[PDB]
Amino acid sequence: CPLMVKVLDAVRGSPAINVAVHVFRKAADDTWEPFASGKTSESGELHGLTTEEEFVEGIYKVEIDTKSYWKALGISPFHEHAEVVFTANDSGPRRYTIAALLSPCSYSTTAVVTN
Amino acid sequence: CPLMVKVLDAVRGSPAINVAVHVFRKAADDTWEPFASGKTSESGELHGLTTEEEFVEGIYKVEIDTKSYWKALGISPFHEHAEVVFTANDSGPRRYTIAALLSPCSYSTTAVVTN
Amino acid sequence: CPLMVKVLDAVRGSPAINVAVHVFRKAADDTWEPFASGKTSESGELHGLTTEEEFVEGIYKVEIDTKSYWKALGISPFHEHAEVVFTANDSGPRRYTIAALLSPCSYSTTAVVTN
Amino acid sequence: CPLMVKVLDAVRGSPAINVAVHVFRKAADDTWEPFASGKTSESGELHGLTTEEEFVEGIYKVEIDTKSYWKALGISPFHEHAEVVFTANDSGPRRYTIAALLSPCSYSTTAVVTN
Repeated sequence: CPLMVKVLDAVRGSPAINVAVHVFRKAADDTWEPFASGKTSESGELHGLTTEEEFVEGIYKVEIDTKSYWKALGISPFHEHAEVVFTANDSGPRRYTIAALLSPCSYSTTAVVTN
Repeated sequence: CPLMVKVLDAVRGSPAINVAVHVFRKAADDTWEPFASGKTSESGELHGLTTEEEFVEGIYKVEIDTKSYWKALGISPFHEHAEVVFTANDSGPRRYTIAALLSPCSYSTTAVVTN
Repeated sequence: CPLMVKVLDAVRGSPAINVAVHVFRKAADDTWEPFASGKTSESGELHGLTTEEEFVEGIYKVEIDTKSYWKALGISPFHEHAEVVFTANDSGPRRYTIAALLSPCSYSTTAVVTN
Repeated sequence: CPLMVKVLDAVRGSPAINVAVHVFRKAADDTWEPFASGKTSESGELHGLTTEEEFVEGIYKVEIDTKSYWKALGISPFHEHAEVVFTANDSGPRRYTIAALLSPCSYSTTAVVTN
């Protein structure tokens, strides 16, 4: 799979488990079209979102439902969700890992792109 | 001002200057309505986006145009922009500082909220 | 003041108040000599640590006592403290802002340096 | 191995490869005693630092030579190194992953502790 998502919890120092993730692809009319979704596993990872054939160049949005995650833990969060928007390119063969670190009032996201 | 945005550059270790910021509010019909916009100053801060009167309860989106910022420095970054989505003033009026820390392939954002 | 420290809390989305900060300078004999210390104020800032005259070239260490901060909130954190080590004024005098963002199992620190 | 280190590069959006890492254990006299060292691999990971038998409760310091890393890339960095200091506990069986995200003027570190 060319696309992977990894989510970490900065408060408990653990993978963020069972977090909902929705991926969208930008359509010709500039609206967001559902592309793939899933929930993070006990490793805080989400594999098998898509394949090489379907993952063509374009603009993608990864939406992480952080609000429901903090609500489950009884912690009041600031953000409705975390959004990561990027362009996928074919500048050679590549695997994309979208990593996110979550706190109730802060989040960080990083792209790890390897060949 | 109830809403302030502060942007830093993690590569140069300086404020991020002349960064475009657009703010939207979710309308009754569920679409994003333009709320305000501006550019960061020499100190990486954006003040005067709105007033107490105008800044009513609702869901807001702060979009920071990170791509244009990195491209003007010769760097092709990963993200199209950084988006911060939150509910504001749902327990009464508050002052919000949205801070963002930028790297070409990573960003973090934090909220500082005071009564 | 040439040296300023700013500390934020990622869990509460507020400045980190009453956090102890100790600053050390590397001496000729390679040991850490106490340089200054203080606690953050209501705004999470620590000013007046030193003056231009006293803040000469050298390697400095800023130690932020994060453990005591989290323990006073009922949280047992991961780190003993956050340490920031840097060479200062090796290309002439500068003004340094050391910012830190705290979570129980994570922290980030950034430097803002201006001429 | 109960202790692992993972290092990421926020500028290039890749693992930080061939980064030197030194681990120390706090001795009864409060000095830092060398414990283990190595260089990160092509995955930005460092495995096999120690074993269950030798990794007893105590205070450990992980030092990441970030300065040499940025120097190799021709980017001027702020910090001499990144330091992570923590207490290892036997609160049940556990594996520790110390993750770090690097920019020239900023770094973040997180502990991912799983069972």
